[PDB]
Amino acid sequence: PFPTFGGSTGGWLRAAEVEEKYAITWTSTKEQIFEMPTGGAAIMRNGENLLYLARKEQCLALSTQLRTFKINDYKIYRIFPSGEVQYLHPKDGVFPEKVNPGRTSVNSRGFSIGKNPNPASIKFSGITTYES
Amino acid sequence: YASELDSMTGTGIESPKVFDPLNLSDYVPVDWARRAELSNGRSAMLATVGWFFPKVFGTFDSTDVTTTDPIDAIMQADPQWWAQWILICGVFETWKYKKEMEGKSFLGGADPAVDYLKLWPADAAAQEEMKTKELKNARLAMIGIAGFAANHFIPGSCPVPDFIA
Amino acid sequence: MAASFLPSILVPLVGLIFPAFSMALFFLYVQTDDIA
Amino acid sequence: SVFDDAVKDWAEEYPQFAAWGWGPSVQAEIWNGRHAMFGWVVMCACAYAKGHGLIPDADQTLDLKEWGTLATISGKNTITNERAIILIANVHALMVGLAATISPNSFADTLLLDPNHPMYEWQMERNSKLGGVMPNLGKMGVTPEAELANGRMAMMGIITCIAYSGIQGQSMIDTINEWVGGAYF
Amino acid sequence: DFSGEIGAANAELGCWDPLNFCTDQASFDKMRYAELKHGRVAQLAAWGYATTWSGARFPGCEDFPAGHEAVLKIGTENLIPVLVVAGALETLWKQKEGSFPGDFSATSFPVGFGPFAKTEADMIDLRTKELNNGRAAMMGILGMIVHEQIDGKPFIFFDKFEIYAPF
Amino acid sequence: ATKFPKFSQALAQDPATRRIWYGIATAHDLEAHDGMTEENLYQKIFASHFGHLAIIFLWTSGNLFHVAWQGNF
Amino acid sequence: VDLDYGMKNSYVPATGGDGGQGQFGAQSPNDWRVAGTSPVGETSYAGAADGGEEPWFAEAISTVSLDLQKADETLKAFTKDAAAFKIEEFADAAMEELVGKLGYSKFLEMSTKQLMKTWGTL
Amino acid sequence: ANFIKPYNDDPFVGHLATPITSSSLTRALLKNLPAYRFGLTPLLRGLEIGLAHGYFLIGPFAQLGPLRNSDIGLLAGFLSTIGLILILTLGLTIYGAAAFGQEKSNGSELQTKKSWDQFKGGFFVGACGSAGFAFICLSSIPTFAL
Amino acid sequence: WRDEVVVGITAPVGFFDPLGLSKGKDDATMAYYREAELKNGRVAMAACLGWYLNAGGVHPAFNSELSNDPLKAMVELPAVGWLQFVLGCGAIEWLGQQIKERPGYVPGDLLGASYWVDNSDEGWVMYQNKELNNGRLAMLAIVGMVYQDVFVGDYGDMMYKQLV
Amino acid sequence: SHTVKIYDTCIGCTQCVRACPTDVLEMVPWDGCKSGQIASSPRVEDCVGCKRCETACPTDFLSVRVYLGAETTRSLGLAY
Ligand code: CLA
Ligand code: CLA
Ligand SMILES: CC(=O)O[C@H]1CC(C)(C)C(=C=C/C(C)=C/C=C/C(C)=C/C=C/C=C(C)/C=C/C=C(\C)C(=O)C[C@@]23O[C@]2(C)C[C@@H](O)CC3(C)C)[C@](C)(O)C1
Ligand SMILES: CC(=O)O[C@H]1CC(C)(C)C(=C=C/C(C)=C/C=C/C(C)=C/C=C/C=C(C)/C=C/C=C(\C)C(=O)C[C@@]23O[C@]2(C)C[C@@H](O)CC3(C)C)[C@](C)(O)C1
Ligand code: KC1
Ligand code: KC1
Ligand SMILES: CC1=C(C#C/C(C)=C/C=C/C(C)=C/C=C/C=C(C)/C=C/C=C(C)/C=C/[C@@]23O[C@]2(C)C[C@@H](O)CC3(C)C)C(C)(C)C[C@H](O)C1
Ligand code: SF4
Ligand code: SF4
Repeated sequence: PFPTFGGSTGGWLRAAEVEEKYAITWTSTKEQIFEMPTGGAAIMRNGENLLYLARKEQCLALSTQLRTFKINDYKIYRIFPSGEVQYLHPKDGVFPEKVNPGRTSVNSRGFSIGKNPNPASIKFSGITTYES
Repeated sequence: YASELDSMTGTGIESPKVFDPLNLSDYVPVDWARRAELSNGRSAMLATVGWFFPKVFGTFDSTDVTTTDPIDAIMQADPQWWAQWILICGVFETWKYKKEMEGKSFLGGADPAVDYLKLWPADAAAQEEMKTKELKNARLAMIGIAGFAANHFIPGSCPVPDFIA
Repeated sequence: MAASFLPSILVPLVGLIFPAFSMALFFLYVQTDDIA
Repeated sequence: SVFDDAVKDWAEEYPQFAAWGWGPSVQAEIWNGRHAMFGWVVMCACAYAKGHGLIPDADQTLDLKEWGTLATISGKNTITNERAIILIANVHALMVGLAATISPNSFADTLLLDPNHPMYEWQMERNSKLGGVMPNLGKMGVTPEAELANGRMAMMGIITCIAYSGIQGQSMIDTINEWVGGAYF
Repeated sequence: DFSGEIGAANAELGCWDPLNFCTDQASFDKMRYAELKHGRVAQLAAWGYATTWSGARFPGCEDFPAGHEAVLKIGTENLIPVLVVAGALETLWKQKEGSFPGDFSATSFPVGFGPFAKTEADMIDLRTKELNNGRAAMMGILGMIVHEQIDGKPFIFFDKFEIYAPF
Repeated sequence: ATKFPKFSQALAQDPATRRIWYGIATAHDLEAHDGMTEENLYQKIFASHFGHLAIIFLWTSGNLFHVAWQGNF
Repeated sequence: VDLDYGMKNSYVPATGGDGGQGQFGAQSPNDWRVAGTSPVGETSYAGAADGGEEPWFAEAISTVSLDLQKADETLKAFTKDAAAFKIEEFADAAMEELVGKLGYSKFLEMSTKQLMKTWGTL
Repeated sequence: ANFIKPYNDDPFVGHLATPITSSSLTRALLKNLPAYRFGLTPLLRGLEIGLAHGYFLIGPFAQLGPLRNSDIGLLAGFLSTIGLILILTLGLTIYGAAAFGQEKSNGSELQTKKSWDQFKGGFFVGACGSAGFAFICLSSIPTFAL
Repeated sequence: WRDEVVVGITAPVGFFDPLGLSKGKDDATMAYYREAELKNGRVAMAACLGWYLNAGGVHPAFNSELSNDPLKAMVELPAVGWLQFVLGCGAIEWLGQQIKERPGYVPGDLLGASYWVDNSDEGWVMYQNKELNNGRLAMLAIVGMVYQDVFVGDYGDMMYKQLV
Repeated sequence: SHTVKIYDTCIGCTQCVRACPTDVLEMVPWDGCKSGQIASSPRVEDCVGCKRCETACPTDFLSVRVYLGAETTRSLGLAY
């Protein structure tokens, strides 16, 4: 289910084999040319498409481009060398820009940015002002 | 001494039991030691012949090396000869390596690495006799080349016939 | 032996041997995965 | 004893080096003793060759246009022929030693205790056996004990020769000659 | 008879016969007999040419020219005995029926693989060496004669061989 | 703290050549090092000051030695 | 398939200036520092591909893939809590009705009242 | 018709099969070089590589070094080559230490500490011996005149 | 082999073996024949180009001291140059034999173009034919030029110089 | 990994989330503002530190703050 692509020198390197790799799948309703983030143009297949990339940012750039094609079913995974997979995006089946019940807020501080403590007040504690 | 020496060729009649007074076989493994004994001994056989061959039978017809002294001939010989001699020895060593990789032997095994006159018999006892003869003449030639060298550097150290000293 | 020989003795040790060994040691230390 | 405490404390202060056998180890004692014995041979040869004038043009200096600035001692004053010759002989020995350090064979006594070398266990066993103040008179001939004892004797002799030459205000060659009853000069 | 015989160029080419001179086994056997005979004669010829041309004469003939001039200057009475000896030999060698061409072990006087060979591989290797040296020597005598009749040095880089014989 | 620099976990885990550079550039910023206390900071500074004074006296001794040995004073 | 496989890395978060390991882990659990290429017949590292007669390009051979079945299964495994939340708020069998009637991705995408509407049909 | 295609029929790997990377000449050469050739011991790989390099390394030193116009120029070139080989051997040694650690190697593959030590020793011997061989060869250059 | 090979068969003469030197030859023998035809043709093409350059006077090596006559420059070249030429070609030949052992090797295809294209493609067959025909012409041309230089004394152009 | 904090001046405009190139941020329910949502950064392991989110934020001062810290492969944006 690979798109029609003649190859490039911009693809993944040894890291994809030994550290981590990324995959993006999506469904197209016709054969259409798109821009590979790694350089050059590829032809989407009618139906399911799968593409491997070195970085998550490359997958998200491609997904941003897919949105201009009216394609919103893309899924982004991370694959480890052992073959374990992580489903990354959209994490809960809903795009992060659309508020969703069941998400919990992470990393909020209940005050305006001007109320962080003074550095001299936490010297030698090992913490930063934004984490305390 | 090592235990494997018991099942090895090298004991004879002049020394029917394993001769290793210094127990040098605790340090040099027997396979390496025997390969090196044969290497040094074969080189010493050739050396013992070449020590006197040009003096007794004449040199070739060249002026490159005018002396018949075995030692003073070294620096007189052209370095192109020495480079090609090193090269041919390297060719020999490569042949030995390749033959041993092919399951052949230059250490008295079954299939000879080098036997161009077709003299290796198919009998284990006859092969044992041949191996004993080669090793005896190898040790004798090592002794002889050492003696020639000693008498040359230090006259009288070894009873070498003065005409081939 | 005389002290007048010391430059030609010491300069190659200070300017070639010492930097090479120091650089090799620092390389080995920075490549070590568990130092403590 | 002070010896065990000393070695242990040195290892605790320099663990990375102590791993390879560097420092006050049995391995270093063995290797430095071997070198001291060979060096007694070389020093005696130098004394004998100086006494009999067997080194050609010993007091003549090397040509600057031939060997260049590397052969200079101060300005354009060049090293003598004798010193260059002694250096070259020791360089022969040093090239042998570098070949042995860099490319040991499998049954060889390596310079450092490398866990991956096939001699590591034998080396550790031998080094554990050697130790003590008096040489083992039970063990003689070509044995590690005798080798260690003679290496110690050679290093002691080097120290005593340097010290005696210093006290007498004479050269080390002069001491070597006067210790063999003036057999060289 | 084909690539499984003695003298094949190699395994891939096999019996190298661009002119299709070998079709059945009978033609190949006749051709191999002729080839082995020519190679033996040419080995002897190259030996003798190199020997005489290098200034070496048998007692009695210390004045005769060395190369092919020895067939124009030496009188018939000295050339004839070679024919007599060769004829005596032609009537003597007898091919063992059932063996390879050039196997003359059926000869009256004893001939064959003596202590030289024990195994079949040894005999095959010895035969291949005889045949290969025969082919090389055929080329060699041809080249010697051509280069003598062209410029006078049958050996193109030197004039005479200066043999080393210690004994 | 398992790799160089042992004073910074954040740097020791960087997988790039940056880890080396920053280690060198942060070695003397003892206040920022992992697990530093005030007392240890003052003690390490005291010892480093002894080292610096040793360097100064070595430099002066060397100037004196080179003039004495090789100069025309 | 373990879900914390990414988190079980060797990255030890620092006490300051470090966001730590987030939802999936700060880094891969696999040590990227492996050997360079190797001669014919040998492997550079544990799971390395055998480059056959061209070991110098051995690293250009892929041993990491994503087959569609693994994709669907890890999609379900990683979003099991979100689906559990959606059924908890819309309200076992009901989830099997919804996720087969319209789909699993659509079930994630819809709303509890909308699913209360599609549950009206049977 | 198309002399370029994705390497390993994988469009998304960062490599292309071109005549330079995938010709029969390139493949035969690379598979036969001692760094890759099947069946060599690590020591023999190191030895062959050292033999190849030390022979040519003497040339620049002999012909262009400071003492090139002295009559000991060849000897100085050989000494310079030996010094370069020592520098390279130090590089190989510390590389192996970094890349493989100091633990006992579990295998005989070249990319292991024990095998890399064998390879480094073979390289040192091959390079120094090859520099010496080139010194001998340069001591007497044949004109090739009959 | 005759019902398998398409490269080398071209217009005017089609398949050209009047002497019947290909009948009853095995596939290995005909592969040898094609490899030899190609190698002789390629060497002859290179020889023709080099001869033309030398004859024209464009031989700037050795301070252009060598004779414009290629057969004289052949002997004025020192021995070591010929030794290098022969040994370098020998090394290339060794590598070529290694290539030849490989499965699916197409006789004369050192580049291994079979990894990308085959004779089912028309243009590739056509370009192979261009190579082969120019090789045949260059073999004839090098023989003819050597004749004209040896027996007729003239080492240059005797066909088109007479026009202009 | 970088640190990304959301302060309570967030008006839930979702612009930082749309700006993020590596999907670090997401909108979560919250009763602190009129829009009924606040930004969140649950996936800081993938934050590269580009600060596009800060460029997108309309409040004064910023409601999303990126503090750069310990570098990883992911935060350095390495394809190798
Ligand atoms: C130890 C071996 C050895 C070495 C290093 C030398 C070295 C030398 N020889 Mg001496 N020589 C030797 C043995 C040796 N020789 C032997 C065995 C003979 C009798 C054939 C001679 C007879 C001889 C004569 C007449 C002359 C020399 C001369 C010289 C000098 C010039 C080189 C030369 O032309 O010699 C030629 C050397 C040979 C022909 C040696 C034979 C070649 C070997 C032994 C063949 C072995 C191959 C074997 C069958 C297969 C290997 C099996 C397996 C390992 C693969 C040079 C110093 C010349 C000189 O200047 O003297 C003053 C000279 O005129 N040599
Ligand atoms: C970068 C340009 C450059 C070049 C070409 C040179 C060249 C030279 N320098 Mg100089 N020099 C330079 C910059 C340069 N220098 C700089 C920046 C400094 C510091 C200020 C110096 C300071 C200096 C000093 C003090 C000396 C020199 C000397 C020399 C000479 C000897 C050097 C030598 O033997 O190296 C050895 C070279 C090598 C070991 C290898 C060379 C590279 C090889 C040939 C590349 C091969 C690649 C191959 C073709 C690829 C494909 C091969 C195949 C497998 C496909 C040589 C003429 C010495 C001299 O006496 O001059 C007359 C000398 O004493 N230089
Ligand atoms: C006074 C007193 O007390 O004594 C005196 C006596 C004496 C003699 C004066 C003195 C001396 C010197 C000594 C002891 C000299 C001993 C010399 C000795 C023992 C010399 C062997 C040479 C072997 C050769 C040349 C082999 C070539 C064989 C070759 C080239 C081969 O190819 C090997 C071969 O196997 C294969 C590979 C393949 C086969 O198909 C073919 C063969 C079979 C050939 C002393 C020291 O002064 C003491
Ligand atoms: C009673 C009993 O048992 O008897 C037994 C004993 C024994 C000994 C065991 C047996 C045997 C074996 C025998 C008879 C072996 C004899 C072999 C022989 C006589 C072999 C010639 C080779 C010449 C060649 C290959 C080519 C040369 C020349 C070539 C290739 C040239 O180009 C010529 C040349 O001039 C030029 C043109 C150009 C120069 O630039 C080069 C040179 C100079 C070279 C037998 C058969 O078993 C019989
Ligand atoms: C059809 C293919 C072709 C080849 C393969 C070829 C080869 C050579 N030509 Mg010829 N030639 C033409 C065609 C070809 N030439 C044409 C169409 C014309 C009319 C313009 C023409 C005229 C001249 C003139 C006046 C001279 C000449 C020469 C050479 C010589 C040196 C080559 C070089 O170095 O450029 C080599 C053998 C010179 C010469 O013979 O010097 C002794 C010389 O003076 N040519
Ligand atoms: C391995 C690297 C390498 C070096 C460093 C090198 C160097 C020189 N080459 Mg060589 N060369 C090859 C490789 C190398 N060459 C190979 C693989 C081949 C076979 C394709 C080859 C062929 C020829 C031919 C035909 C000639 C030739 C020459 C010279 C000469 C010029 C200076 C001079 O000698 O004046 C210098 C020293 C000419 C010559 O030696 O003329 C007497 C000459 O005619 N070469
Ligand atoms: C007891 C112990 C104490 C201790 C101690 C004391 C005094 C220790 C004594 C140490 C001192 C006495 C150790 C000298 C060795 C002699 C050297 C190695 C000789 C090398 C000689 C060799 C390497 C060199 C040879 C050459 O040079 C020669 C000869 C000629 C040249 O041509 C060739 C060569 C290069 C080969 C502590 C540590 C203070 C505290 C602890 O708590 C208790
Ligand atoms: S800094 Fe960049 S990568 Fe990080 S959260 Fe903001 S927009 Fe996303
Ligand atoms: S952090 Fe800023 S950009 Fe993001 S939702 Fe809040 S106000 Fe909007």
